[PDB]
Formats: sequence, C-alpha cells, structure tokens
Amino acid sequence: PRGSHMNPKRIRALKSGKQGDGPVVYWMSRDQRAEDNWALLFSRAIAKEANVPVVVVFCLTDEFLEAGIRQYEFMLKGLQELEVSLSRKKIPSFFLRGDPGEKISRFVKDYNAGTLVTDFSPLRIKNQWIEKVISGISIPFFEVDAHNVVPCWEASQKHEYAAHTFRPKLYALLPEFLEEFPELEPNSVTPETLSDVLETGVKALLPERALLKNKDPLFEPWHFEPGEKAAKKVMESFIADRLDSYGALRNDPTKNMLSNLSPYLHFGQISSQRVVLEVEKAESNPGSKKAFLDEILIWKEISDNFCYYNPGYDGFESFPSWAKESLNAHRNDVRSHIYTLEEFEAGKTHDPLWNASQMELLSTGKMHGYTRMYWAKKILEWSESPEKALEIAICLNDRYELDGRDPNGYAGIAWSIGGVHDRAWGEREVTGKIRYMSYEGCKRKFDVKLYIEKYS
DNA sequence: CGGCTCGCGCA
DNA sequence: TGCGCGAAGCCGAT
Ligand SMILES: Cc1cc2nc3c(=O)[nH]c(=O)nc-3n(C[C@H](O)[C@H](O)[C@H](O)COP(=O)(O)OP(=O)(O)OC[C@H]3O[C@@H](n4cnc5c(N)ncnc54)[C@H](O)[C@@H]3O)c2cc1C
Repeated sequence: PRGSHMNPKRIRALKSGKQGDGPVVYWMSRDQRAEDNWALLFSRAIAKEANVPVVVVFCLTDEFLEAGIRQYEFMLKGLQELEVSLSRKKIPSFFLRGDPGEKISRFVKDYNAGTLVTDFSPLRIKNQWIEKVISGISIPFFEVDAHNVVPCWEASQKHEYAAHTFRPKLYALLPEFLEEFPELEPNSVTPETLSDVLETGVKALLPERALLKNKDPLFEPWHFEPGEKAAKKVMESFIADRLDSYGALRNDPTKNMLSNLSPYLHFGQISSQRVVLEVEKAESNPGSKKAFLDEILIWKEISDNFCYYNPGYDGFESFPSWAKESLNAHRNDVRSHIYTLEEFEAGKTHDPLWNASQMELLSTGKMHGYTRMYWAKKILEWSESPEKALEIAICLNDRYELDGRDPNGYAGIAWSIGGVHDRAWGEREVTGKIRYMSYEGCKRKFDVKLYIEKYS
C-alpha cells in the first residue's frame, strides 16, 4: 500500500474490509519507540495516502501485576518520553487501561477509525487479543513486524531445529530487508494521565517488592536509564568501547563487555535493525562483529520463530523427541539436592556460584548471559521434576529480569532445560543427555571468586 | 556423511 | 587463556 522505502513483505493483512474515512490508528504493543519503527512508519504511509492523521494507542493491561516495579517503572518512564516524542511530530498518544479485546475495539468505534495497524509479537496473549479485536471491528486490520530485521513469517515457514539450519535462511534475505529507516513525517491534521497510572500501579506492587533483611529494596534502578534516548547512548558506548573486546570477553561475567541492550530491545525502545546498521558500518574486530551479529540477528530472531510455530513454547511438550525421552527416563533418579521455588528465589542453595548469579538478578535485574545457563541448568539438576524446573525458571525469569516476558527468555530457558536448538551430550544422572555445566568448568574460563565476592 | 553457540587434558 | 578431543542425536544437502 504505497510507499517507496517500504517493503510490502513487512506487513500482512489480518482482516479485510472497507477503509474508513477516519484517522488511522497504530496499536503500539511491542515496539515502544518513535524512530526506527516500521509499524509506525507504515501507519504514517497509510495516513498520507488517505489524507488522514495518524494516532498511537497503548493499552495498559493487568500483566504488570505478575511482574514487579522494576519492569513497570522501566516501561512507564520510557512511555513518558515516548509521549513527548510524538507530541513534537503532532502525533497524539492515547493510553487506555483494561482488556485490549474490548478497549481497542471500543476505541475504534468511538474515534471512528479508518485503518488499524499493530506490531507483531509471537506471544500467546497477543494472538488472543488480535482475534478478539478482529470480531469487534469492521475496518481493515494490518500487522507489521517492526521488531525483526526479516519478518518472522518471511524468514522461515516452519519451526527451525537448530541455528545452523536457520543461519543460511536469515543471511540470504539480509541484503533485501537490511535498509535504512526513513524519517517520520509529522502529521498534517491535528485531531489518561501517565503520572497517575505509574503512581497507582506502584502502590499495587509495593507488597510484592523484593526486600532484604532490614526491609531494604534489593533492586538497583540506577544501572539502566529507561527511554529511547538512553538506549541509543548505551548502543553508542557499546560500539565505541565494548564492541572490540566482545568476541573474546562475552563469556566473562566479571567484565562488563556486553551490549546491555536487552532491556531496551525487549520493550522495543531501540530497533535491532538500527543496531545492526551501525555495527555493520563500524571498523571493529571481525571476530567480535561476527560473534555479536550472530546474537542479535540469528538467536534473537530464532526465538520469535520458536514461539511463533510452537504455541506451547513454555511447556515440556515443546521439547524435541530425544530430550523428552531422556528426561522421562531419568524422572525416578535421585537428586543430590531438592530446592523449592522460595529457596531458589532467595538464593539459599549450597552452590555459592548459583547464589551469586541469583543475587545479580535480584540487584540489577539483568544477570550475565554466561551465568544464565548455569543458573537455569542447575535448577533442573536440583528440582523435583523437569516440569517443576521449567516452572521455576520461567517464574524467576519473568519476575526479576528486565528483559523477561520475552521470546528470547522462553527460547533460552527451553535451550538450557529442554535442549531446544541444541544437541545431545554425554548421558548423566537426573539431567540425562541435556547439556551439562559444572562449577569446575566455570573456574577454567573466568575468575569465579571475583563474581561471587561482587554479589555476596 | 559432515557439522554442530559443553567438560577435560595439556602447553 | 587456548586448542584438540570426547560424547552424543539429527537435520539436510544429496
Ligand atoms: C535461561 C536464560 C534466560 C534468558 N532470559 C532472557 C530474557 O528473559 N529476556 C531476554 O531478552 N533474553 C534472555 N536471555 C538471553 C540472553 O541471556 C540475553 O539476551 C542477554 O544475556 C542479555 O544481555 P546483553 O543484551 O547485554 O547480551 P549481548 O551479548 O549484548 O546480547 C546482544 C543481544 O542479542 C540477543 N541475545 C543475546 N544472547 C541471546 C540468546 N542466548 N538468545 C537470544 N537472544 C540473545 C539479545 O537481543 C541481546 O540484547 C536468557 C538466556 C538464558 C540462557
């Protein structure tokens, strides 16, 4: 539908109907940003063709009760900066509270919407909201993949077994879908408070706050400043200062050599395509560039592939046949230790390395990538059953990780526990043929004592 | 049949 | 640290 720099393969039709005479409405759910947003740019293009203005709507659901203040304040403060950003472009932002299946449907009829566009997310609840919205509206409904460089329905048509199978498919379509982002043209036609929503939600999440012995909060919110402007600053410092040493020090939690982009990438405050755009043009270590590109392009977008083609991505059924048979055969094996969710959450295990990894999670909200595997694999080794291990790993991840409730999390948890996108290894006790990690193995790769002493 | 995102022994 | 090997099941290029 019109546009020169717009790839039609990024947008697909969810519902057909006669185009309305009112302004087009963009349902911002996953990509919370103004710049480098294909969904917002496409919505403006439809608005320009029909000589109507564009408007952005955000529906605040009750999902924040499951999570904590750390994700609520991160998302809410970014939205406050987002509201000012669209105001400079004469784009109004409307924030609702309630079920999207009824709030968005009512808003379309009340505002007399002409075209409805939303971003793409492979989550189960996102599809449920779309189906409820479709039955409640009679206007065209579109969906744009503004999160992945290559659209999820275009990269692959089936669930990918391993990364080596998905590697050639993604890199083959890169020269077409890797382009520059055109500027967002301001609106030509002009036509709840965000502070009150933050205050009300915080009070409802105060009892569930993670506290210390002296009733002191554990979360440290000064590590990551939320917002679109700060996300660019984090990416800028990574390329200039940390990209050169990424390829050799990304497995060292004692060194802050990671991009620290997941909290911004999860909420959509920065575009992964923009990050790839600047990294490809940077003169850095070729090994470091290849290692990082395989992380933000291959494994990041294969998590969407895993969740899109596997509705049970957070279940034992999603595990492949060889993993299920191995885990089932070792169900009756005696575990060395058995810890409950409360003991795992408090970091009260016999392993000081595991406790240190949990302490980093509770304090900063972003545990190091290498220690995340050992954090999740040891849960399986010290749990009643593989189903309980998956339950605890998901619960702790979605509650304390700033990048939690993301396809990158469920795929990562399934990789560590169920071996998704992995292969079989030496047969062992309890864990069976799932990939095994040991405390001594971490000793030969990084200074373990420094990591434990940093987080008690 | 070749190649895959651990621990382990050895410079 | 860095390198080669072991141990394991399976996709897919043919
Ligand atoms: C058990 C487990 C749970 C995880 N939980 C989450 C989660 O809740 N949310 C989340 O976004 N990521 C999660 N990860 C994936 C990964 O650990 C994080 O993306 C990364 O550690 C965040 O730090 P970083 O962005 O600075 O790392 P970087 O090395 O800078 O990563 C760059 C980017 O690449 C992507 N990426 C990196 N590693 C992975 C990976 N293993 N799988 C998929 N994409 C990746 C992310 O978008 C990340 O922002 C989890 C991994 C595991 C093993």
